[PDB]
Amino acid sequence: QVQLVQSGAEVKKPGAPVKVSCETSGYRFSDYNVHWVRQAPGQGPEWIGRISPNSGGTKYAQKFQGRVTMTRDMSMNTAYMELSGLRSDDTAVYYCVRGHCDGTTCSRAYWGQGTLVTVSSASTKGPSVFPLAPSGTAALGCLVKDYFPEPVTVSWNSGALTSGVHTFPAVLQSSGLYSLSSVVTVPSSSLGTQTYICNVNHKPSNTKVDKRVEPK
Amino acid sequence: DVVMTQSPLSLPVTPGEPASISCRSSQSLLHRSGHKYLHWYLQRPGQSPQVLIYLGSNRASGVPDRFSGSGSGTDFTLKISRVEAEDVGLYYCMQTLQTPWTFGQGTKVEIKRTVAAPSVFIFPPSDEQLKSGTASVVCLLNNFYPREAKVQWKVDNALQSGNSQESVTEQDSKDSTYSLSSTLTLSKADYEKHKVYACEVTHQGLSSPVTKSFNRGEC
Repeated sequence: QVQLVQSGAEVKKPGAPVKVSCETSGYRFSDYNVHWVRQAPGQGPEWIGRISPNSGGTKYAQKFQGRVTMTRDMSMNTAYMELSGLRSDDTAVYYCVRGHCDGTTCSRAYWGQGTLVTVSSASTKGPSVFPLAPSGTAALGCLVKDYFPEPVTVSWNSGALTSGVHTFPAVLQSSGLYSLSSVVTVPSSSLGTQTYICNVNHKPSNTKVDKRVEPK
Repeated sequence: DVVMTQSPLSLPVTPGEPASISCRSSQSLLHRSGHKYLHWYLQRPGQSPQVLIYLGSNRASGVPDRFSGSGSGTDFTLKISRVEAEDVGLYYCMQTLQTPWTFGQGTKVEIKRTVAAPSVFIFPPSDEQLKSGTASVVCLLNNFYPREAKVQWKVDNALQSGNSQESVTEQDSKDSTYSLSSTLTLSKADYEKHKVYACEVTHQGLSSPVTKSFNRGEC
């Protein structure tokens, strides 16, 4: 099976470089170009460039000339993208993409899962988790406050509770830290009997919290 | 370079109805191959975009035959024969005839359902947060349609302007509603100075605005 898997999320200060890897399996690495594409918040996708594995030859979009270096290691079937002089608007999800054609025939592309690169003066910080307490139908939730960078994941009752859950997009507070809420509606008849726990995970700070939410 | 021109930007459709998205290229995307190098994707936050149609008209495995692609040379269409609630999302065409690869503006498929009034909930700051020295008051607008809604915060009848942040979910893939969270931020000192906290909600489904409120510290 064709597989392209990228390195994990990155957080950088302005001016720093970032290097993202794209490890492949399940196909002849030398037969296809590897492209890199990014998508920034509120922007359309952008092609960054490509490398041809067999020759090492590179081609970059004008915008990234002198900023980006694409490489590859044949023995590892892996492509790399290094972007230097990062600015705030380099904040984006970056993708590697196996090209459509092998020089003889063409078919679909195969994409990596994406790598979030956050560029910011802010420093990594874990969230505080606060209950949004209830008291027919009741709403309850968790406030996940003052963390950096994105993302956090939130589940309810270790994934057993999904119906009626809404985890909202984070807002970037004026202090450079994020805040979000996750809510769920439940029967009031169950309050004080059925336990409701929000499972919060902020991997960048290695913060995992299971918070019970109880009526006031 | 190749310009890709996608239309419409927003596509509201009643479930059950067909839909069509157009994509125009500035030059033909044909025969350096046999193929038309035009592909259609569904954006999927958190993972790879989903290939729907590739090389003009080839439907990827797993994609419902409700979806189809056609076109020749410079004008292409992605067609959905019968739109379902789960089809909500952001769709792109893109060309790979040449590098740089280039992309359409994107089309947001929106499901047009009947009007649904929001169910409004208000949450005081938790004692836990207050002990930490901050106060967030949260107002929840649940399962409404259409998306347009106004939230106004009042603190002892003083209109709050600029002290709140809100965010909205994507359209629900089953019932096609939205939900919204608004957070009013105050210092604990300021929270303790006041009594009546009120979230006033304006929406098409409400004859008049609905206010949910609480009095600080009263069970």
